Amino acid sequence: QVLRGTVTDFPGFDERADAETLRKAMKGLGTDEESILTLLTSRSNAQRQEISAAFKTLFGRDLLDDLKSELTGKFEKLIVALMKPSRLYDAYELKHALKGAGTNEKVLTEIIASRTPEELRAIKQVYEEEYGSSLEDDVVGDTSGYYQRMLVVLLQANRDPDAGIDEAQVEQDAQALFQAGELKWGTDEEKFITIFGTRSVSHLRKVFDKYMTISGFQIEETIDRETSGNLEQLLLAVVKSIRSIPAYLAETLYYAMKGAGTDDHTLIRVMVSRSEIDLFNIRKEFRKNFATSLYSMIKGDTSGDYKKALLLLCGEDDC
Ligand SMILES: [Ca+2]
Ligand SMILES: [Ca+2]
Ligand SMILES: [Ca+2]
Ligand SMILES: [Ca+2]
Ligand SMILES: [Ca+2]
Ligand SMILES: [Ca+2]
Ligand SMILES: [Ca+2]
Ligand SMILES: [Ca+2]
Repeated sequence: QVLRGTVTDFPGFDERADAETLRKAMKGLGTDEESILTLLTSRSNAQRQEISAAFKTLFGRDLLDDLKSELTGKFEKLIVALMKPSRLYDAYELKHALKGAGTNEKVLTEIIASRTPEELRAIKQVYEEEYGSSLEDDVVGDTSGYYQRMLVVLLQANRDPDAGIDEAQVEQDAQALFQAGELKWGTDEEKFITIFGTRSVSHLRKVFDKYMTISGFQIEETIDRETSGNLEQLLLAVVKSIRSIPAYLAETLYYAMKGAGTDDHTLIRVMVSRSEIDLFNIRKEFRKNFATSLYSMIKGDTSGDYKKALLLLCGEDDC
């Protein structure tokens, strides 16, 4: 009855002993990667920040700098991601994704569609503090169309609270969405954006069900997951997140590994960002929906200490 992650506070935690263990693992010409990944994946993010502070006090060195030169490749990328303070991680990923014409719309869509209003408010505040501009202004400057407008509405974090069901508004909203999809999501965009973006979660779940009976198909089937523009991808992310954030993020992990290549950036981002929120539930949806465990997919597709660390973050195999 609760959302659970795969990383919890290490019991008996001693930040000074852990700092000593990490320094021992790097001091000298060699490296003890196993010690580094076992400790860091078994301490919570808050504990990692206390280790980093004890490390600087004990040794007069910067733990993150040492990790960056001591480790390489995807393993370094994963460890560095785990060290970023949780409160800063989403804001950082958004800022990194906003790069003019090379902007990574997949990341904007993933984070903004799946974070709660409480999470989005924290993100916007943190983002201004770190980067000196508003998240909205950067998003508007680097996106276009009704995709831009939908992100802006979602960024407003003004979604109705879960309240008494109104079957009259359900039917009206479902009809409005059916008509909007019949026009390929290219007409009266402001009207369906208000529905997807500001109605309550429980309300929209009923709307989607009413859409089924009205239309004969599920609302997702109006959008081709592979051959759709940015707005359509966002609507799909919002619909899926309304149904289940763990299921949306599980599907995101699934497509990150399926096919040729591995989208390691997405693999790292989802595992780390969700490790203390809902990664256990993500695993459950992953196994239920894709007939195989997240553990087995990571194991088959990745290598070395990066794989070892990802498997420890995953926590367990599922079947
Ligand atoms: Ca090792
Ligand atoms: Ca893009
Ligand atoms: Ca894109
Ligand atoms: Ca909150
Ligand atoms: Ca149009
Ligand atoms: Ca793969
Ligand atoms: Ca290796
Ligand atoms: Ca089993």
